[PDB]
Amino acid sequence: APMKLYGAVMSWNLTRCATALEEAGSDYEIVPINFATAEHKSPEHLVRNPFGQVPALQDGDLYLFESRAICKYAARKNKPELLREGNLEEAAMVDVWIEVEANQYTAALNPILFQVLISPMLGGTTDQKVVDENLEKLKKVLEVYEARLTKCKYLAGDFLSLADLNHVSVTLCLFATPYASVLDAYPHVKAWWSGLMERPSVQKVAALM
Amino acid sequence: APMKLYGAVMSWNLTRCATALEEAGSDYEIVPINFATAEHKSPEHLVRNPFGQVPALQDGDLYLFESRAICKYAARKNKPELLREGNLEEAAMVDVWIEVEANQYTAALNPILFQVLISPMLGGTTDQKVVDENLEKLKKVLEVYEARLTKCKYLAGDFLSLADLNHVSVTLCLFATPYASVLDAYPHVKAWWSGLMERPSVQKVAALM
Repeated sequence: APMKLYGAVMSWNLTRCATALEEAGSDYEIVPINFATAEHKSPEHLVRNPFGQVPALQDGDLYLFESRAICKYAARKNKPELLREGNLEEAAMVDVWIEVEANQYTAALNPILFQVLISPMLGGTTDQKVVDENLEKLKKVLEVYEARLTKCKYLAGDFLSLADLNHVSVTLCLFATPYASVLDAYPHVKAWWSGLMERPSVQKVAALM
Repeated sequence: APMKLYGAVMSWNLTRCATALEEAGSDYEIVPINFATAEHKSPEHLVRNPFGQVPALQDGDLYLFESRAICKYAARKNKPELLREGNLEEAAMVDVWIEVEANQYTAALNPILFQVLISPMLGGTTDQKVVDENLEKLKKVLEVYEARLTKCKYLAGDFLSLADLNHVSVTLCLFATPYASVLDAYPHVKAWWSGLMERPSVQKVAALM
């Protein structure tokens, strides 16, 4: 009955899946994968993800991988309204913004979250060089989000969709560091992020970390 | 009035859309964008793509950007069979592989295409180091594609889907480098490519280049 989500809760890619599963109201549980013992590279795991990585989802005998693919499925199966399937124009927007998150927002955030967050916990120091330039890249993205959110309640339009939830796992991480002050320069992105932060699904996900 | 695909035929992100538009029998028209004139950063283009990039698609009054989203749109609008909409398990399978193209296949192929094809065109030289390194990363993906293609007729199952088509533009470019031979060690992957190559849709985009 419950779908098994494979991966350690410390990965923001698995929590991207947890966000959608929590919102669609899916029956699921997490199964941690230890990287220390190369568990992700075991034969049992390779039948779930041939590329040997997490996340991986199992629904009965159905195996899925790639966080964003796992996300569309949980909505597609439990809360399709998050995909606006049925309305062509609306569904097109959700896709447009699901791609922007991956190719724009997160792409600028990734270098940052590592320097400011992962690197130090592994015993390293933060490279300001990298942080500074990526903050510029992200800055230009937030200006667009700012205009977008001035005209629309949410990213895909006046409704919540997968485009929105897909941004929480990385943003929650950003919000745990002193760089959360970059959102203050964009009132609408800020308001938007607060609205999302109220949702129980988001609070649970934040709790998983 | 035909759809408008904005951008130069030269970019494979642009032609990725053409492949989808072609196969869906979409009535479209290519509208070049000259970067030399910062035309992509013109206020006119900024209405089509807030990020000032190509491709951008116009359908009457609808405006879409980000290639893989434009692709889903044309398929959903003119050929929903490519998405396998009505089958939860099949649609999920399509999504998984649409991500694999972007996150594994083209992730390894892009660096090589820039070095071998773009760099020299601009007036530079190919850095073999990055060609060999990414060539290694690619083989690891190919051996998994090989395994998949033995079990299934196509990537998402025994049916052609957008997942397959989305690999057209970049692979087409690979077949324009001395590296097109890598596929020879991967029989099912090679057969799969040859099967696709015989479609008029891929023959039309190849012509566009």
